[PDB]
Amino acid sequence: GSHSMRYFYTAMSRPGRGEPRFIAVGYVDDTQFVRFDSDAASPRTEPRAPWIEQEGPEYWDRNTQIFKTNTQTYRESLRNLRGYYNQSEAGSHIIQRMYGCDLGPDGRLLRGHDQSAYDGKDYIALNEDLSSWTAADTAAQITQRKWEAARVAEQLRAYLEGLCVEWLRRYLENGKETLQRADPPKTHVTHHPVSDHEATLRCWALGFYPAEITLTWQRDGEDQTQDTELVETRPAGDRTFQKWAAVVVPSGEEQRYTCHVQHEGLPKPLTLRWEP
Amino acid sequence: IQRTPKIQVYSRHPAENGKSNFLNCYVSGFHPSDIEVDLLKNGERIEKVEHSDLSFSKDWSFYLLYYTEFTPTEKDEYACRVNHVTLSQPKIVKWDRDM
Amino acid sequence: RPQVPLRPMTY
Repeated sequence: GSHSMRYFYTAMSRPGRGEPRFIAVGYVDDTQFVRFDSDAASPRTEPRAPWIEQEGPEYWDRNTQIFKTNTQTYRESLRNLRGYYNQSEAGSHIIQRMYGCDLGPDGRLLRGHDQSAYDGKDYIALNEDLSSWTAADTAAQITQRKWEAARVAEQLRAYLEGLCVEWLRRYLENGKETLQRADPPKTHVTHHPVSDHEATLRCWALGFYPAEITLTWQRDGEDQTQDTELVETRPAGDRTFQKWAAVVVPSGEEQRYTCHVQHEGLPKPLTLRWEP
Repeated sequence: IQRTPKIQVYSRHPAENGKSNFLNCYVSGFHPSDIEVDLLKNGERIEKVEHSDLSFSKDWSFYLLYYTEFTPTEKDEYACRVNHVTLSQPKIVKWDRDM
Repeated sequence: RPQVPLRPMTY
């Protein structure tokens, strides 16, 4: 129902090893559709999803111009932040930026995003009002004054409320057979004895899209959050995702445990038990 | 300042000895982004391993998927060797088909 | 489609 578009920029300095690398990737929901890498033999925006290929040469040339410009801009920004923090020219540092729009299940703009980080720490973020900034420290405050002076917020707001939503809806239509298709998880429970009086119940969810999913174990109807081992949702490599949740239970008490699965693709939440 | 990579080694489809599949090593939650990842077959580095484009999660930590075609068997041992600035020495994670 | 930097806006 709900959909989002997001661009992720990573700019990485590397003194003694050339100018900072700039990488940009674009996603609709959990589907990447473009990439750009300033380190590539011949740097250009490239397609990473079938439905984007139909876009014309104007589209690709415009994207590449933007990312090439960004490559240079982010190199200057890296120099700037090094200075803001009085850091050595010997160190490697990273600026990250993520921005994009969220749509509701009806297609309307839910909210916009634009956040930056430096060395993995929040640095500056456009507020939900799309009009004001939140700066993490006195360094980010300098960036803030700069951006206020250039009326950056006003331009992001125009983008996020306009072009971002328009293009997202276009992509959603062009890729509707996949982007607007929720694949439910294939689920089962496996049993792995660990000792004479304990065994592991592992609840599996496989082949689902999008990545958002809830896997929980209950014992006698009570959530076992603190005793459940929950691995991070991982990509299968075919656009689908995998996840499992495990609990160590007393042997013979297996039937007191139930696994519960919530996923957008499910006509109704699932309850599973180990089936000997 | 820095975050060590989480590592998962697994297959794309359920593992059946003798059938072609894809071996995955998913590194995530790490920072900075520079990372060395190799897929091993019986201790030896596999050639022509591919990987996804660098991206990151809401907490700014990076993630990458490294993958290659492979055909599982009873004896053959597969693993993932990861090196990161946070690691004193490279970390080897063996593929467990139940994980 | 990505956002164009305004003229051309460094941190």
